Amino acid sequence: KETRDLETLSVNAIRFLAIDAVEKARSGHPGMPMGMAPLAYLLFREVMRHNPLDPDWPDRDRFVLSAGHGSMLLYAVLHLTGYDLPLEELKSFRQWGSKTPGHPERGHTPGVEVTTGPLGQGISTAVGLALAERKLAAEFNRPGHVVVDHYTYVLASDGDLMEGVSGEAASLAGHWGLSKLIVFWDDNRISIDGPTDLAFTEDVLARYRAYGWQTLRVEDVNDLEALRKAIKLAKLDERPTLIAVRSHIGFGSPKQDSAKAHGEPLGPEAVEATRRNLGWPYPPFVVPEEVYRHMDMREKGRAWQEAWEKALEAYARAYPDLHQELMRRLRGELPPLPEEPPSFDKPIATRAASGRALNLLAPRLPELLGGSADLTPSNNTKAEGMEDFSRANPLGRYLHFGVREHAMGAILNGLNLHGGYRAYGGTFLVFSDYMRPAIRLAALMGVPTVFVFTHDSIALGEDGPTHQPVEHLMSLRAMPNLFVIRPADAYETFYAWLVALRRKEGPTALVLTRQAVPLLSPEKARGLLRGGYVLEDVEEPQGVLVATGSEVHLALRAQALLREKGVRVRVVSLPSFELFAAQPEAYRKEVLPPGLPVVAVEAGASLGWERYAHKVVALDRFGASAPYPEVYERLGFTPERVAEAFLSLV
Amino acid sequence: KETRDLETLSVNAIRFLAIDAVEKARSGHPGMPMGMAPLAYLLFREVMRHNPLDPDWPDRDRFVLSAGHGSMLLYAVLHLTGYDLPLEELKSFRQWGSKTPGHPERGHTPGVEVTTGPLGQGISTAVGLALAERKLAAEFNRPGHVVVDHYTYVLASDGDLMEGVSGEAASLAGHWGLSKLIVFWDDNRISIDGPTDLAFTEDVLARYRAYGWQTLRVEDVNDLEALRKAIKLAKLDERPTLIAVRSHIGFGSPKQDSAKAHGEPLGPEAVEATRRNLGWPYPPFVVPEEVYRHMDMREKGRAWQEAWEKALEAYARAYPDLHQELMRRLRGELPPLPEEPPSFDKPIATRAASGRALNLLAPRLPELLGGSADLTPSNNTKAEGMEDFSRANPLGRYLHFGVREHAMGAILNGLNLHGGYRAYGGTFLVFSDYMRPAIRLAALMGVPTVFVFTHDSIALGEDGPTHQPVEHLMSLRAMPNLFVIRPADAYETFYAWLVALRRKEGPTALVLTRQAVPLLSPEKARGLLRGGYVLEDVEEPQGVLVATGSEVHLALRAQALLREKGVRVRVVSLPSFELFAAQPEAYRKEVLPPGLPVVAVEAGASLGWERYAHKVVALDRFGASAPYPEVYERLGFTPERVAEAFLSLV
Ligand SMILES: Cc1ncc(C[n+]2csc(CCOP(=O)(O)OP(=O)(O)O)c2C)c(N)n1
Ligand SMILES: Cc1ncc(C[n+]2csc(CCOP(=O)(O)OP(=O)(O)O)c2C)c(N)n1
Ligand SMILES: O=C[C@H](O)[C@H](O)COP(=O)(O)O
Ligand SMILES: O=C[C@H](O)[C@H](O)COP(=O)(O)O
Ligand SMILES: [Ca+2]
Ligand SMILES: [Ca+2]
Repeated sequence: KETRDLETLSVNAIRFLAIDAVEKARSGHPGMPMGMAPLAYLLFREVMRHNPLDPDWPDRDRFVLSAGHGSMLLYAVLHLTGYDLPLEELKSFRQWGSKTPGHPERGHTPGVEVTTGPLGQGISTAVGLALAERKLAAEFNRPGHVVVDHYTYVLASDGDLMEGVSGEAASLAGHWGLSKLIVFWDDNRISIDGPTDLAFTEDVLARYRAYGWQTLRVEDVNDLEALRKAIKLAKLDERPTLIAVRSHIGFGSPKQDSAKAHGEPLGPEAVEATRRNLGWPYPPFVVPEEVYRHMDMREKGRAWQEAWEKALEAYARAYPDLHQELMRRLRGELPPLPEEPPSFDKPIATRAASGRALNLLAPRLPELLGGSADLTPSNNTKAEGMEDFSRANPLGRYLHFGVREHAMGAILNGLNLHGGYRAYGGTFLVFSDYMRPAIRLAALMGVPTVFVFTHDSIALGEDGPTHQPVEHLMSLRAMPNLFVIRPADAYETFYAWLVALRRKEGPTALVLTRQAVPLLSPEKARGLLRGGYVLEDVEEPQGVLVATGSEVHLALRAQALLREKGVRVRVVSLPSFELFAAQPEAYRKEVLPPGLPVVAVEAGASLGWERYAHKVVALDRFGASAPYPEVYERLGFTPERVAEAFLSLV
Repeated sequence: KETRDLETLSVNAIRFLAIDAVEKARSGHPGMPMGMAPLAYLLFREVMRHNPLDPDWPDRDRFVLSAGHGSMLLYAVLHLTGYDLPLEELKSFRQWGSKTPGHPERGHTPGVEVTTGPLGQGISTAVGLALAERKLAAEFNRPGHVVVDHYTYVLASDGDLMEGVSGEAASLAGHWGLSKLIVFWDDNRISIDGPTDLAFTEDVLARYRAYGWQTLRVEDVNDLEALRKAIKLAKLDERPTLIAVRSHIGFGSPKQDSAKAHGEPLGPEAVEATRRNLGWPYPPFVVPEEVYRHMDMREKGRAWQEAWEKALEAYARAYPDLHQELMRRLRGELPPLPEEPPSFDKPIATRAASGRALNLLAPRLPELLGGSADLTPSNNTKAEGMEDFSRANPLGRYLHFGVREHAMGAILNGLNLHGGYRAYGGTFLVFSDYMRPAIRLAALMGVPTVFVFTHDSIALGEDGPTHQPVEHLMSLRAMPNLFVIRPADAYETFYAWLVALRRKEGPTALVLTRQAVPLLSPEKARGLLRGGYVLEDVEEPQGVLVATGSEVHLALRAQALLREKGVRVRVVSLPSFELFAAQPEAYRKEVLPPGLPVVAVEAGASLGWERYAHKVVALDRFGASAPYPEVYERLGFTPERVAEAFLSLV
């Protein structure tokens, strides 16, 4: 009972830090932290190997709070176990510049593994964390040298399990046999609209059995013994595990078992009452020294990390090439990259050119993982050399995501968050729409996921409007911290991949054609590193045709038609708005000199082009089911129309 | 043995019309139509009640080809049953201007119910088709008077069942008990990447049994007797049913059971071999007259619809007032609406004002269905007077979608496609990312779904950057056939609802604040009907501040601040770019006079604003976890910054 009272005292410390931080914020989510405090205690005190002195210890267990809104459950337990998150920060919950924002932000807060809040993201991203551990183990572990051994734990809510992304990621996690992925579902029967049976009465655990997961239940979150056994059962199981954990939202309070406990402060009366009923004499933010001493993990984590650093030293003597590769990949250091593009002798789609860049890049990047959402032949994403990942071939660097763009987004982000890997995945640009939240989350975390988007335009032909992008380019360019690179040709494509791989600040979208487009010169194309450049200049420019991707070739043809009539325009290739806007003002004015009229050409939405052009040849309607180039021409992409657009400015 | 031969011969007409249409186009998807010919035969010939002569018959059975790549399956059987789809349109498969586009397009081919091609969308929209049939049947059917009674049939591929959206919608269909939804799954063990066990080994029917669906297998699609059984088992059952129908892709060709049969024409060799292995003598696009007269459905069609018209006259006699409302609703005629907004006395959030407009609007609109993806308390989407739809209360006008924004999108599209309902659903603007493909699909189809989006900016405060939109406005505005209306205040908000309810051509997104903003003059706010308008003019203006939603109030504060320094600017309110652009040039140039410098203010990305302003006060970064107004102010939305930006032009 001194063990039980210290457990109870410690669990309540978690409960009241959350209650009071929400109370003093007058904003946040107290209900779920109150019910799940016992699971937070058990993971951070007993189950997880982690180190509060070094959150980036590569061999730590990873905890993902997919149920983001319960941020204070995570802040309380980080604080209590000795992570560098002072009490003053928990008193600054949801305040400007605090390390305790409303939802967990990876990079903002020590020990936060994934930016959560958008439901389905945490639990889906966690599939990549665990795929990354499995594969890295397969690559590096040897007899008597186990340098990769950690689990991926997740706390998810009713919301997480309703989002279709979580089901897609569960299908793949089970298909892949990720034995070391352990998800806790807070089964507390309450959602924002009230009781879950308003909207959610499926047999959740039967669904997860069908995906090939183990399911377990724990009838009371407060029964630590029942949590301990379930966890041991999950680790013995070769399958990913879903542990349904029954809890009371607002546990211990007069808002217990109510949706009123979910998303607003308890109120002074209800905080007081919770204190009565849980036997908590301590005032706001005060926790006794007993609990600090019991919860301190600074020493157990020094011991754990030190034990791992020492196994690395034995690894480094027994296998020094393997050791230098792991250390290089864990630090995210790229090896030297080719300076010379592949050799192209004829017209080729930028998809096929992208395939050729990957044939050159993959054999020198064992970290580079690739895949597609069931478009491998159409996307050119399986490099020469790569084999399929499966349970039977855990060394395969090529991922068959199936028709699951969103969870592919989430799993790429997780593969890229883990350490050891750089991951890219493919689909048609139109189907970026199915993964938007995973794209935004990568830009928010600053995770450099590479999203490959082929079939960039109406030029794709007969598949027609449901497949032909229009708004997509401008919709992705408006997103903060996403480079959007639309190479004009096979050569630009090679430089686009160098830009993507070297860019670590956030994601890159590479935008590629289905149809064949001519070659530029490799020396001219290199200009892509500046995001925009003068491709074909002239004596005393009367104007500029500015263009992206396939439309640069339209522009060059319009340059000729105009030159024949004594009008002289230069052609600028703007493969990336973002990399161009990062250039010195002096370089941007050399390229697009003020006072010169400019026409933009791009087979997408006009909205945005006025930033650079006076007139745009663009597409502000949906496409059509017809062959290329007919579809392209009849929808107004001819060199005659670009020419006429330029003549209307002079 | 000679009905067995008319079946085989009809089934093969479907097969060969598809094969030859793909082979002549030299583009498209022959495999699935080959495998699934038998089911298309059975549905159009025997099972479905439909009228080739009136595809708009309100009480027809609805068929949704979710696996829209198999378009030649639908085009073949529509032709053979005497829909207005000539042999010449089959010969123009995927050619410019044809009635046979690569993927099925609602409103472009007689008898096509839903624009499909983006996998997940068909099977998901079908839940809205069924919910509409079920609700309208409950609202209008009377003892002796069955005026609503049809089934919603769906054909879905592997791809449809891997997409998270199809899971969300199956969860909701099972929860609602949509007895008359029947889904056939082409369980053909092939996908584009190769065998389905590359990425898809879940027990699909166990998952659907966990959603509370009935599941059935047909071991062979050619066994029409098996198919007849399954479909009768489905209709007897009160659950939605999924019928796994095993088929060989490329049935009868040397490309049978190969991914090579999926998405390319067979070629001559395999076309020629396939006529042999199935013994099909008739040359390309020749069907024997024996098959046209067997399959001709006009007679049976006319009789089914005459029966229903008779039941309607009987209904008009027995229930005059109900009949009048039903006819008005099926035709999508609006009844008269209030022309003056609710009365407002205090600063209020446009989410709350939206709530107050719906309290006013809904009692006059029995066709109006409301809902939220588990944010009913935060979206103000439950009108006073609405009750929860459930299996037990089918007359409820309010839909709890749970955390299923994507499936909500699809289901609102289904509701609004079916006839008799106008359906809207709410979530936070940031979560439009989860439902994008269904927003896009509304815009492609011209289906006037109304998407309610609250928490439109960093102004929402503490919930932080994962909840705060940035890119979303311009990302939506870029999409063709989408009105994006960001009303400035309580009064603008009422006129936005009028615009959205009166817009029939396509979807509308209403964008609302969490935080309260002041009231404008009721009579001024009427300007919203023109997209943009002068809110506060001045004498001989030296410039314009143009703004949308909340930032209108920021622009008036900056107007006043500029007057204090002897600088006069006019404030324009641009609640909708698309309604402004639709105004005559002369009105546009009245509102924004050429030559006058223009500073724009919007708490979202800059990209696009160059279309109207010379400077923009915008947000081109993610948000922060902090309270309003502080978070709004420190991220640069103050009257001092807007004024500063104007004076940097003057
Ligand atoms: C994708 C997404 N859609 C909507 C929301 C808005 N939202 C915040 S919390 C929540 C539901 C939370 O309910 P549950 O997951 O059961 O939480 P608990 O009862 O465990 O506190 C919703 C709809 C969100 N965070 N993410
Ligand atoms: C959302 C979405 N992602 C990707 C595609 C591209 N695509 C077309 S069909 C298909 C999958 C083909 O497999 P399945 O759906 O089982 O079709 P079948 O082999 O039966 O023809 C893919 C990836 C799509 N149409 N929609
Ligand atoms: O839609 C699915 C098809 O497999 C895909 O569209 C094939 O197209 P491709 O010839 O453009 O690779
Ligand atoms: O948990 C969910 C959100 O924090 C909540 O819905 C926001 O509530 P509000 O309506 O006060 O913005
Ligand atoms: Ca819950
Ligand atoms: Ca298939």
